[PDB]
Order: sequence, then structure tokens, then C-alpha cells
Amino acid sequence: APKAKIVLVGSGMIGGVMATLIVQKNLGDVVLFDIVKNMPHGKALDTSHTNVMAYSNCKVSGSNTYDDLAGADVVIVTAGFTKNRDDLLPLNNKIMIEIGGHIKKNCPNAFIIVVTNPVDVMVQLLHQHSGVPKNKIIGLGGVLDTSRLKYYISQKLNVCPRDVNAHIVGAHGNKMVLLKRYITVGGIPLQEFINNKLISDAELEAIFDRTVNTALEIVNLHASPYVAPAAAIIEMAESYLKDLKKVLICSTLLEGQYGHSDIFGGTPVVLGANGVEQVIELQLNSEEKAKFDEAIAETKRMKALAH
Amino acid sequence: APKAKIVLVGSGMIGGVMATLIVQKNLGDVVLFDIVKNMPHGKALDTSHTNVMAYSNCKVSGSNTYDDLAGADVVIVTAGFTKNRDDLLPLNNKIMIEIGGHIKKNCPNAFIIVVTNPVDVMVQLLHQHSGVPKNKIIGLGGVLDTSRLKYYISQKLNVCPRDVNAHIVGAHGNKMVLLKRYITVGGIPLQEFINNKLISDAELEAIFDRTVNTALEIVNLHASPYVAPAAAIIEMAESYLKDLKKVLICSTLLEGQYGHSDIFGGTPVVLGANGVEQVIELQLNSEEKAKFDEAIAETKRMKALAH
Amino acid sequence: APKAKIVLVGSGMIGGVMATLIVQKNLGDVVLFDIVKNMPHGKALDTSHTNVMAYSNCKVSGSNTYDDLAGADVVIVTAGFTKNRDDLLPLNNKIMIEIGGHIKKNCPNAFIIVVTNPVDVMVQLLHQHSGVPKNKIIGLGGVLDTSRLKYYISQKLNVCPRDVNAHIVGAHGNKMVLLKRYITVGGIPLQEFINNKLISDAELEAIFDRTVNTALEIVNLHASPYVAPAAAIIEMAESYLKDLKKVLICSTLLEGQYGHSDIFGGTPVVLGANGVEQVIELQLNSEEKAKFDEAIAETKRMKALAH
Amino acid sequence: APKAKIVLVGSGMIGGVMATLIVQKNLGDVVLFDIVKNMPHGKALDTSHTNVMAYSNCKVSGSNTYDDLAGADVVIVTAGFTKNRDDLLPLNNKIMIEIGGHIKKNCPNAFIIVVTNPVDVMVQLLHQHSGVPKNKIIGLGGVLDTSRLKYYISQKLNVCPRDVNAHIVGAHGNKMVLLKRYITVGGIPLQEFINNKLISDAELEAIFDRTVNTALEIVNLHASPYVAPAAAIIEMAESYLKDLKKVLICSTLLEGQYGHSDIFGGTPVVLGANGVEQVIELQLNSEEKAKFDEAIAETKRMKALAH
Ligand SMILES: O=S(=O)(O)c1ccc2cc(S(=O)(=O)O)ccc2c1
Ligand SMILES: O=S(=O)(O)c1ccc2cc(S(=O)(=O)O)ccc2c1
Ligand SMILES: O=S(=O)(O)c1ccc2cc(S(=O)(=O)O)ccc2c1
Ligand SMILES: O=S(=O)(O)c1ccc2cc(S(=O)(=O)O)ccc2c1
Repeated sequence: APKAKIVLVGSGMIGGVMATLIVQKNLGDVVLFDIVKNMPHGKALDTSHTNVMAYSNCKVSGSNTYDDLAGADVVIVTAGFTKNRDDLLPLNNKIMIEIGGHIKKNCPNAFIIVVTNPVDVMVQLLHQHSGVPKNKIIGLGGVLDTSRLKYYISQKLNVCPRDVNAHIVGAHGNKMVLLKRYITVGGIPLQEFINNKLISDAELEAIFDRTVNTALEIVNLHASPYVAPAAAIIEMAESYLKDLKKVLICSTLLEGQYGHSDIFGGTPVVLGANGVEQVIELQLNSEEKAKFDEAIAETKRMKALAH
Repeated sequence: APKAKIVLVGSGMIGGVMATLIVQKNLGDVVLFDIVKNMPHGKALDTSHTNVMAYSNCKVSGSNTYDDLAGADVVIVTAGFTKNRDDLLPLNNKIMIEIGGHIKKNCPNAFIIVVTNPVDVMVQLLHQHSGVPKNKIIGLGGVLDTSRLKYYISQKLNVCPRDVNAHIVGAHGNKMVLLKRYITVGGIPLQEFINNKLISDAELEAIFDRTVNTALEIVNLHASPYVAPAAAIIEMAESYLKDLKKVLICSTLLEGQYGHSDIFGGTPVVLGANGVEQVIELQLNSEEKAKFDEAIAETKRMKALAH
Repeated sequence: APKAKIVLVGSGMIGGVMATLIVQKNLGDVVLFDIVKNMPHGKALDTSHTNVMAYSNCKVSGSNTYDDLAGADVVIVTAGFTKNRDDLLPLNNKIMIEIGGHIKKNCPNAFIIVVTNPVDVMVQLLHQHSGVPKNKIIGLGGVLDTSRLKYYISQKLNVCPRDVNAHIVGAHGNKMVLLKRYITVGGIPLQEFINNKLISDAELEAIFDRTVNTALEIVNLHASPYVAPAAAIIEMAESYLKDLKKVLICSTLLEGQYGHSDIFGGTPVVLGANGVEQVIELQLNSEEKAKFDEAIAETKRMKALAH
Repeated sequence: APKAKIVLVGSGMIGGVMATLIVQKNLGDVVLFDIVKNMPHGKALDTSHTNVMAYSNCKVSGSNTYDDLAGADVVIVTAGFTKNRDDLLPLNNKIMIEIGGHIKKNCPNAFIIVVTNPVDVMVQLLHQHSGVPKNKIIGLGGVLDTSRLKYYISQKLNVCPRDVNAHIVGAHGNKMVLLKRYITVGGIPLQEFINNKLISDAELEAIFDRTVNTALEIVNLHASPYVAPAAAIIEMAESYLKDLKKVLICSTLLEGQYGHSDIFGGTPVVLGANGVEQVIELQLNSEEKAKFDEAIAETKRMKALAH
């Protein structure tokens, strides 16, 4: 059908919330692909029954066959080793290479979202091996990182979480650049709320640290982050599929923005029917740019080790 | 039932989209009240059948009896003469008085939203005659006025309409204060988009004029505005009912904000389970404040004629 | 964009709720077309601002130009004289002819939904003059008529309205065939609820009469039916657009079902990406079929007068 | 807040999709309670960030303290040993006893949904130890079991999954009673589709076996069922919270229906603001009743071993 076909390359925990949310939102047919035998068929089966509860009609099928990438409109890549961090780099590069090959053969016109960490590295590797246009591949980062910052501020301020807006750029991971100057509450600069003593500078510094360290905080609580990563990816995928043209911070190919080329980094983009319709370059000051540069340098360091 | 009871005092065009949207959103039971015999029963009947299409369960009933205000959780007032403008003032004051009396008797604990124009005048009159607390009554203005500004900018910029945020304050009507400095696009100050030549200052001045004159533009096109007014009111009502704590610009009692007391004017407020949970005072400069003052003066002029 | 283009040929009251609901549901871009100068531009403007409140991104534009049918994915026809009934027949035939011509020229691949009454007559006339395939054009009837029956029963039984299912076939209008034997409550035959004394046969006979006479009841209450007609049409259009494959009772071309050919009549169909994917023929008994025959005869009588 | 408080007693896989869906649907504040230290705080944190993506405002908090049951409006019990089956019975009885004690002390007015298997046994044990009224506690079964049957049929018939309705009664588990006679497609008896050769009797027998064995099929595919169980529970909880009055098949206290008293079994009930508002007794024939009796006997056998 002219229903979108959404192929989830990797059927782990992120894959399993993504499938669930696609059905809840009736976004398209789903393929849960994985290298593990049968498991994705089992998850797919479980998930398919929710069509009833949700009043939806999305097929959800499992796959242990790469050729099921054929005809995909959207491909979401979570496959990769997670278990030092740097030693995994060349192993995951191999995974990106193999997936990129299959994308180039089976669905060269697919919109691709990469999640595999370190995302700003893996997304470019997949970009290079899949051959897809620069506007048709992006990496998960800023939507997810900002959800934490937005949420933490909204709880202090007692407002709707979505009413806090905020920008985190450069890279996903420990070098993420939190931009205090670009935080708003109901469209109003956060500095007004600081001036008013509704939230203090010291509080915000604790929230910034908490934001950066959230994955680690969840892992030390003996859980792992996958629900919010999944919702963020679906917000991105949905903006493409429904041509919403939402402004969403994602890892995209830089061509001069922030003084950087030939690298992917986190910046606000507009996602619509044509993929990345606009790359928005924040007019950073020199102090913010210095931090952006550190993010890019780290991405470059890890990319060099990936080969 | 512990379903909310929502009483629409006035069952005209705004009333009829409001009832429709309450059912679409399953927000609560609806009473379409009006002084016109039977018409609200007819609209209510029509609307009730949509429960099937929407998978909802909201009763929708008509009423020609004020005592059906009893037990209302939310009351929305659109009743009033619309057909000079100033001569209608004392006539609509009489309507606010009569409604306020019935609210005080039948539902003193209701959250009240006033739409009747000029809203910043009528809302205070109803406040005074209903006896309800200052945090439990508000007027429609800024949500609706900003929807126009946000929408027009979003079309120029090719972004999701909701991703433009903007503030219009002071009053509804021709003295509305559009604050250029408080416009953002995906949380980013609009000035960046001006610096970048994505939108010009002259364009924005045309959009500001268009925003102010939108009711008149719709009326000269031989229609009348009621769909968006209705959606805006429901966004407000929904924030209260579901305790969303959205930041929404509404007419509320001023107690010193902007140098003004003992008057209602448009400002961002937070709407939650406790009504107006926060009144947010924008840190306006002297030039913006001068325009705010003109808005208040006009409200005061018309209020004096209402008595 | 690959957003659907939905053209509403007729921008009256039904047209105005349809546009509103398309935006609420983010279903596609909307054109409000009408022969009345400027009015559809005014309604379209009003409606467009709701994109903000709804978090949607659908263009809503007015049109006084038939060529704006070009590229329509879905066309919904409400245009026609409403103000005896039979004398309007040839006048509305002329309207169907003119619209069909423009559909054939501008959007031969559009899915068409006809509302203009008497719908079972007008839909076939449009079918003949537009040249579209039999699976790509349908008429509004059963979804709307059954909404009333389902709703009235659900109120007596104190259950979710959607949990009552029911079939009304043959034609829209006074000859509609209500099939008692095909009513269920939560999938359970209604006869069990009658056996149990939760609802009586005499009650159901009053509900059947009320269902048939609902348009007239609304009109005698000094309103007119347009909200539910609009929601029903959007349920149909949405099933096509999103390939839901809902079972919905609509006027469709009969090719032997119920002993009838070369005529449109109300029966359950399945609406998906391929239009009418299945025509379902209820296995009526001779008594039910006699009533079906009367419905068809009346449609035929009026069709003969249309030429 | 007058937001509902929903306490999930057990924060495993079912608990984690339930929390996610409550936020997606903005249904109320969530507590993920578990005996495992910190894990529910970690899941709760992850889940809380989705408020941003979903435009919701639900708190999601973890808890290792039973007294956080205080003020719960809805309590959902998934805690229990899963790893023969009968040997776990007295162990899980102990868990129901401990939970029931805390419910009686902290939230005697809560609506309770039990999931712990065997559900028809555990729900009655919790009923007895919590002291709550018979209309305020139910067990998960029929909504979930029928989702499978409805889904499998809808795929054969190429219709919207929700348009298949079906009844499975008696008990959850291997003795579930699938009632062929109560299956409909778009409200039309399934036998018509059999008469028409759209689906065969032998196909349906394979689908019935598949339905019964679905948990086992998922487990043999190296997954486990938790997504659909979660969606089904939320459909139930949502019907209560929003007073939808949906007809949903659940385990409830029998007081003579089907010839059975002093036992819980699966039957259609109506869930609204007053809990179980109606217990609906299907008018089973002697052959269907014999199978119902076997279901009850097995529940009774296991209940006897639980003490
Ligand atoms: O590249 S790493 O493996 O060190 C890495 C970086 C960022 C991450 C973010 C998350 S998040 O989903 O919590 O944003 C989870 C795991 C991560 C791993
Ligand atoms: O007070 S007036 O009658 O002049 C007045 C003011 C503002 C208005 C705004 C609208 S709007 O709904 O277009 O915002 C409609 C009618 C209005 C009438
Ligand atoms: O053909 S008539 O003009 O007599 C006719 C038939 C059925 C109708 C149904 C409705 S309904 O929207 O109430 O179903 C409204 C007007 C109608 C007019
Ligand atoms: O009581 S058992 O442990 O044998 C039992 C019964 C029914 C079940 C149903 C499911 S289901 O979630 O697949 O319906 C899962 C586990 C189950 C365990």
C-alpha cells in the first residue's frame, strides 16, 4: 500500500518502543529487522495485536533478511555493539558499511535516521556507504538531549514541558553544547525568569549537568534509556512522513555552518516531505563556538578510530 | 458523572465549533445554552451523533434555562449583541450582570472564560457580578491573536505553525500590542532569521498589520471568524481541565504588572487545575509599555461607557 | 507536497466543519471551493489559524476556480440547491454535470465522495459525468444514518456510543432500511438485551422512527444538520487516505447485490487505499429485501426526473 | 492535582509500556512501584522526558515504598513470580495478600486491575485481601485474548482490525472459551463471510488454536508478550478514567451469571466512572456453557492450591 513502509534495522528495546508508537500513531507499516533469529517475529506479533486497541491498521512484521529493506520509505538504524567505548568504533563501522550497502541496493530513496552511538560518527559513515543524498539522512541527538533539559526546567517552573524550548548542539554525548542563551519558557527568554528569582543560575547549572549526565544517571539507577530515545526518533520520523516541517535538532551534514565542513553535527533542521528542508545555523558567539568546536573535534577523533 | 460539565452560554457559531471540538477531544459533557428557543437543542442533537465517529462519550444537550449552570466545571460566555460598537457596551454589561448572577447562584466554583467583545471590558464586568476568584476567570485574546501572527510567519518561513511563538498583549482588538522582540522560530529569536535575509523587517510589518486587521479581513471576504476563536478557547479550557499548565496569553486581572491595577489585560498566564496558576509579566521596555498603556486606556474608556 | 490535496466543492456549513476536522486530524491540504465570491477565502483564512492550536500543518485555501481541482486526491461534493424537492432534481443534475466535467479534466484519479441530496441519485449522475472508476466514487448515507441509531441505543443502554453497531441500507432519506437483526452492542446481538428487558421492542421502534426523522427533528428545532454529516464524511475520507480498511455503509454502484444492477445504493463497503476495496452484500431475508427494493425504486423515480 | 494518580505495582516490561502509553495519552500521573531498588526510578526518569515529545503533562515517578499507594485512583498489579506453574500459586497468593493489605490501608477507593497470572485466581485473592467493592476490581483477560482473534481474522478478511468483534470468556489461559457464534465483521455475523467463502471454517479453527496458543507462540519465537497486554490494560483503565462506558471483556465477580457464584471469570462488562457498571451475561447455549464450566473448574483447582 501507499502506507509508508518503516524498517527498523535493529529490534532491541528502542526498536520495540518505536514499533509500538508507530502503531499508536498509525504512521505506517513496520518491519522489525534484526540479526537475532525469530525474536523480531515475536515482538512483531505482540505489537500487531495493538492495532485493535489503537483503532489502527499498520502491519508489523519481523525480518531476518536484509532484502526486506526494499521499498522502505523510512529506515531507522539502532543496530550496533554497545558492550572500551572506542574499541567498538571499527566494529560498528563494519555494521554501518553492511547496512549502507543494503540501503544503496534496496531503498536508495529512503529517509534514514541513525541512532547507533556515537551517533555523529555513525551517521556520516552510513551516509558515505549508503550513497543517499545529504538531505535524506540524519542522526538522533538534540531532540532527545533537549527533552531532558526542557523537562527539568518545566518541573522547576511548574509549566507544560513542551512550553520550554532549548537548544543543544554540536554532538550527542558528553561534549553536547547546552546553550543557555537559547532557552525560552512559553516563548519568553529564560533570563526573565532568572531576573524574577523563579529559577536561579545555580539551579540551571545543576540542571545542565543533569542533562549531560542523564544516560549515566538512568544506568546507575539500574535501568537503561530507550523510551525517550524512541519517542524522539518517532517525532523526527513523523515530521518527515506527515510533512510537518517541525524545527528539530538533529545530526546533519555541515557545509560551512559554524565554520565546519565535511562532518555531521547537531543543529536545528526543518524536517518535511523533502527530508532535511533547511539547516538552521544558530548565530553563536565566540564562547559558544569554542564549545561547538570541541564537540566536532571529538566526533573527528572517534571517526578516525572507526576506520 | 465526574466527567467535567462544560456550559456554553451562547450557542452561536463559536458555540457550535466549541461543542464539536469538546466531543472530538472527549473533554466533558456539554450544555449548549442560549436564549433562542430550541435552536441549541437542535445543534446539540446534531453534535451528539459525532460521539460515534469520534469514539467519544460526551453528552451534548441544549438548554433554554439558566439554572442548567448548576454544577458546571467550566463556563464559556459568547452571548452578547454584536449588531455603533460603543452603543452596545451598556447592553452587553446588562448581559454580563444577568449571567454573573446565575453563575454566583448556580456554579460559584466554575472556571469562566469570557469571549464577548470587547473582551477585556466584559471579562471584568463578569468577574465583578459573578463574584468568582480572580484566578477562575479569564478572557479570550492572546491565544487567538497570536495564532494569526504565528501562522503568517510560519508560512513565510516554511516551518510548522506551532514552532513560531509570539506575544501579543494589553488588549484584544485594535490596540493589541504585538511584541516583535518576543517572536521565536523553533525557540530561536526571529532577529536571526531577519539577519539571514529569510524574512525582512518590511514583510514583518505587513504581517503585523495583517494580524491586527484579521477579523476585518475575514469580514470583508464575506465570512466571519469563529473556527479559530473556538479552537483557541478550547485550548484554554483543555489546559484547565487536564492540568496541562500551558503558557497561554489571556485577559486576566492585573495587580501591578506593567504598572496597572484594577483592570484586566492580555498577558501570558499559566492555566492548570487551579485556574490561573501564574500571571507572567513580560519585562517590557518603555516603548512597549507605552503601547500597553494605550491598550489599557481604551479598555478603561469602554468600561466607563458600559455602566 | 505528497500531503494529500482535499478539495471541498461547496464551502457551506458542511464544508466549513469538514475543513476544521481535516486540520484537527492533519489529514491533508484543503481547498474550500465555492461559486460564491470570496467567502471560501474568508472561511479558509479563519480555519488556517487552527494549525497552531492543533499542532498541524495543513494549508487551507479558498477557491472560486474549478481548475483548482487539479491534483486533488480527494474531492467532496456538497454543492447543490436545497431551496418542491423533486423540482430541484434537474437543477442539481446540471451541477453534477458541470462538476463531473471538471473532475474528468483536472483530477480523473481522485476519490470522490458525494453529499448533495438525494445522494443516491446525485452520486450516480456524478459517476456518469466524471468518468471515474466505480471503486473511486461513493455517496454519504449509512455512516451518518447509523450514527443516529447507534447513538440513541447507546444512551438507552448506557454504553460507549461506538460500541453499538448497526446497519441502515438501500438509500439515504425517508426510504432508508433499518435492519433490526443487524444491531449489536459490544458485538452481542441486540436481541439478548431485549430478552433481558434492558431495552424493549417498542422503545426500539420509537428509536427507528427517530432515526429516520432526525434531519426533520433538527430542522423543526430551528437548527440544521451539518456537524455530524461532516464528521461522517471525514471518517470515510480518512479511511481512504490512511488505508484503514474500515467497514463503512456508503452509496456505491450495485452490480447484482440484492438483485439490483445499474444503480447506486447504501451497503457496507470497505474503504482503503484502493477506494472501495469490497462491496459487502448483507444476506437479507425476503422481508428486508422488499424494503431495499422500495428504496431503490424511489432512487430510480428521482433519477428519471433529474434528466 | 485532580489529575488521576495511577500506581503500577510492578515495574517490569508490562509496567514500562503502560507508563509510556499513559503519558502518550496524558491519562494521569504515574508511579512505577517495584520491590527492585532504583530500577523504577530509572524507568520513570526515562519515561518522564516523553512529556515533551507528546505535549503531555504527567508526572512519572519511581517508588520502592508501598505507602506511595496513598491517594491512588487506579492501581495496576503485575507483580508476581513467573519462574512448575502450580508451585508458584501460593507464592503469588502471598504477594496478593501483601498488596491487598496496603491497598486497604492506603487507597480503599482505588479501581484495581490485576494482571498477575493466573489472573482469574489472583484477582479474587486480591479482591478478598484488599476489601474493595466487587465493582472496583477486575482482571485482565478478554480484551487481550480477543485482540489476537480480532486481529487474525481482520488480516484474512482485509478489514480494519477494530472492525472485527469477538468474545472470549470464562478464563484467561488455556481454558479460554472462544465463542464462534459471537464473532462479527463490521457488525455483520461472521457466518455470512463463511457462507460467502471469504473465510473457511477450517481457517477459523486454525485461528482459534493460534489465539489460544499466542503467548506460547511469542515465547517460542524468543520474545515475550508485554506490548499488547499493556495496551489492553490501558484501554480498560482509560475507560474507567474517562467514563467511556466501553464494553470490555474482563475477569469480574460472578453472582449467578452462567450458573456460577463466588468466583471470578471472564465476561463482557461495562467500564465507566463507577467501575464495573454492568456485568453482561451472554446467553450461551449448553455446549458453550460446558466449556465455560471447564474454565471455572480450572480456576477453582488453582485457587485451592494458592492457599
Ligand atoms: O558513544 S557512547 O557509547 O559513549 C554513548 C553516547 C551517548 C549516549 C546517549 C544515550 S541517551 O539515549 O541517554 O541519550 C545513551 C547511550 C549513549 C552512549
Ligand atoms: O469590540 S469589537 O466589537 O470592536 C471587536 C473586537 C475584537 C474582535 C476580534 C475578533 S476575532 O475573533 O477575529 O479575533 C472578532 C470580533 C471582534 C470585535
Ligand atoms: O433529498 S432530500 O432533500 O429530501 C434530503 C434527504 C436526506 C437528507 C438527510 C439529511 S441528514 O444530514 O440529516 O442526514 C439532511 C438533508 C436531507 C435531505
Ligand atoms: O497462568 S500461566 O502462568 O500459565 C499464564 C496464563 C496466561 C498467560 C497469558 C499471557 S498473554 O499475555 O500472552 O495473554 C502471558 C502469560 C500467561 C501465563
